[PDB]
Amino acid sequence: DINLDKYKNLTRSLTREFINLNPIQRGGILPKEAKKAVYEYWDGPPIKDFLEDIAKFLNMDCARPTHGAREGKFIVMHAICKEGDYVVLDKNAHYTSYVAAERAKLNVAEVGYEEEYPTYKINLEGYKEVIDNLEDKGKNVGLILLTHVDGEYGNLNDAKKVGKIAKEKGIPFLLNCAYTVGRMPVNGKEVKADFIVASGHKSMAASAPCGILAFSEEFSDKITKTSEKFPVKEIEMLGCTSRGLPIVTLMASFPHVVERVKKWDEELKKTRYVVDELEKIGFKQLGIKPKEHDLIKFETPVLDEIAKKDKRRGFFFYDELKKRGIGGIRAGVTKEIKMSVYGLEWEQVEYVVNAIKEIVESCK
Amino acid sequence: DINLDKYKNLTRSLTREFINLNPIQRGGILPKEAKKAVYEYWDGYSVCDTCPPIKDFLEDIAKFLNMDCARPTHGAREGKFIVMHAICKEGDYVVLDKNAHYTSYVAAERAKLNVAEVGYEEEYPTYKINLEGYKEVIDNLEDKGKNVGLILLTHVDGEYGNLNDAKKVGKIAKEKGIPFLLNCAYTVGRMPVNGKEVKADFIVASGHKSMAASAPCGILAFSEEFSDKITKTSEKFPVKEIEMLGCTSRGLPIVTLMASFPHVVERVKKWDEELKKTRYVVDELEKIGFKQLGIKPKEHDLIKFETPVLDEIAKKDKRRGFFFYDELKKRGIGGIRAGVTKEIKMSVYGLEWEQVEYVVNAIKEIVESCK
Amino acid sequence: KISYKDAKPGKIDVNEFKKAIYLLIEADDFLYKKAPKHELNEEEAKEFCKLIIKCQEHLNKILANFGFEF
Amino acid sequence: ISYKDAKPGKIDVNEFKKAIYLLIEADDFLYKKAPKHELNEEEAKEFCKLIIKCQEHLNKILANFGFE
Repeated sequence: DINLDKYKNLTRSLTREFINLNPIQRGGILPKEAKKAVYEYWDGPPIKDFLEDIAKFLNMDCARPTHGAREGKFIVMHAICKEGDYVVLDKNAHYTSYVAAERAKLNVAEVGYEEEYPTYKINLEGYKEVIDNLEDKGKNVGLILLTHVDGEYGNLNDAKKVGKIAKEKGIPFLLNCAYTVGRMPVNGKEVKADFIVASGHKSMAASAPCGILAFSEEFSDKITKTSEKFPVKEIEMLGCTSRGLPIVTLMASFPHVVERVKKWDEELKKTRYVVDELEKIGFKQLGIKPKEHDLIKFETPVLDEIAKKDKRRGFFFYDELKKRGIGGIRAGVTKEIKMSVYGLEWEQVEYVVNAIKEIVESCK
Repeated sequence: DINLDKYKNLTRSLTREFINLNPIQRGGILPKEAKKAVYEYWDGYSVCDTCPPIKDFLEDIAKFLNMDCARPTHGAREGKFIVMHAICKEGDYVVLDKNAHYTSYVAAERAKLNVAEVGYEEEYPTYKINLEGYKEVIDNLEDKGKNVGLILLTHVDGEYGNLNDAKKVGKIAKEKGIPFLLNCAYTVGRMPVNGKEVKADFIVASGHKSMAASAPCGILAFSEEFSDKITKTSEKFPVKEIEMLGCTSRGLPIVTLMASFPHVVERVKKWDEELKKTRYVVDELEKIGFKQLGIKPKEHDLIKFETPVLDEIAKKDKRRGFFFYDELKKRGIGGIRAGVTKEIKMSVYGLEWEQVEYVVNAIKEIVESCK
Repeated sequence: KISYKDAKPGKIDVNEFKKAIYLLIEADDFLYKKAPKHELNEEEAKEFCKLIIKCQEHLNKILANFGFEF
Repeated sequence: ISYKDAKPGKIDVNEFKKAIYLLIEADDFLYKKAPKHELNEEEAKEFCKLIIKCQEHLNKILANFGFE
């Protein structure tokens, strides 16, 4: 009644045979230490000390482990805000912010762009305005969210501004550092944030659902609110035992991460190398220039032209990348491509760039 | 300011050097197929929307429980909170058994719900739940009169490991038209379970506890009747499920859960052998002086022994009540709480018969040699 | 006799490698199912040493591409 | 050299774990040198060192079952 053959030859992937350009995976690649830890604990750890240390790493008062930035955002939205409260976020926000807001029965207010094409930079001051427009209508703002780096254009935002605004208005501030914590250094107190969500599998060299929620002492009682029936178990954490593979890989990759954030400018160097070298063949870097993050979005008219006549339609590029052992770009899309070379060896960066150049050169 | 040394030699565990008797870890041990699967997805590129057939796995797992639909979670915890948050209204009552897991109470408290407990049919030493009593608890609540949003039954409790005839509570639930959730954290993946046959509207399952998976990992199966509520999609994103926080469950746990699936569906057919190991352990250890608490005979691999002998020995021993632990560590056996002698809690599920023999004989020798 | 210093530039046979590490993963099972003594009988010893030896054959095939003859 | 000649013995867990760790370290080359996986002289020495150490440990394991 059930075909089990689809789970037998499951042991197959191009992880070792291909170069992965997908931005959502560059920062989540396990170092060998993490792999050894996986071998050790794939069914079976100084967690408290790790929480204190990850608290210091972000310059924050307290910290808890989650199943990603998703979970953390839902946690703060569910423990701090009351049903009906508004969440004011930027227009470049991740879908999980909106969805977590909707699960917490909260409303959403967006902040416009300082400029659209091709920068798509968020008008940070606009936040202030957007708040007042809500408070004049009598609405209550419960949370101010800012995606530190968005997953579309990879733009870095001066979080200290929105921090100042949030501090003035007295509204709690959540900084979405899913694309930040683990890549670049980040000071929670310096940007005046009350909550910080980090994605372990996206930027902290961990696997599985894995994340961190850092928060100030002010809200410590609310976030870590214990249960009535069980005075030891935290309610929002659903049981303060956070065990499994992801937390192990995270703790194991922690020294690798705290060391690689000190060498963020080298990864930036790789990024800008790719951008500068690709804009020669007809690519146009979208988002803020120059790049302050590894996530790059290119507008590529050339690829669309090649896919036009004729080849295998928009799926040509993908195919032409598979021939050269490169993946991570969505198949079929040619109007624009989204890529990142974070953590790639320089020889591999050169290989990728030269590969792309050869692709556009050979396919006319 | 931060010491990184504590994360250097993290690569150290007695997972291979010792026999773990911890019941919460017996059913979660990875088969070699799942280990190879872990290897193939080591880097962490397992985006399941690049990933094993997740949709087909949801259909197949739906069939495996004989349920309408199913969705991946991060454990039975998450599932309980899902159903309590999507189906019940703030202030409603959840009527669960007295042997319920703590995560049920905590999930109820996070969903802003109240809790009503169903009493026992017999306390010591059976600690069996009076299933009919559920009715008596609901009526008493309706005449008071609050409203009951959910009826929860832990299929097997994590304290005594007693199996319960869920069909009764399901029948009461259907008669009263109240949604019925069955907590199968200790059931699904060990023994065969039929969701429709027990008249359950929801079933939660733990991948890391009873489905040979690792990490936070679980399954939430549900009937069509509630599919519109559970899988309710969002406004801004008409494909992203609200309760799921986005139709994506990427990572190692789901990969292992899919890779261990044939092993699981093939090992539930050989459940009686594990029950045989369990009963062997009970019958053999009762000769020492251990008394099996819970329902006799055992219908689950989770055993709780009342151990007066260990107390007696601990009274006249140098290292006091830790001796047992120590005396188990010398012979390569772990999974028992250190400094606990009044009672022990163990499981030999998945162990080779030779290993079961080793455990029993080892314990016998512990009691015999320590007088 | 065989030294790593004598290694010449070559290509890694990915398939052979993953084969070897798979063999090792299968052999890793014995660490579990035979704990804590880890003592094998004749049959178990044969079955285990088969995995180990096959793994060594694969590793030798890998070393072959780097100027190592056998 | 045949597996059929294997005589009963004990699995050295430490040695096995060492071999595994070595193969895991060697697995890095599959990543940092993809997709061509061609090594230069120094890289070849570094990789073959890991592989050879691994086979050494495997031989130490086989020693406990009547081999040499």
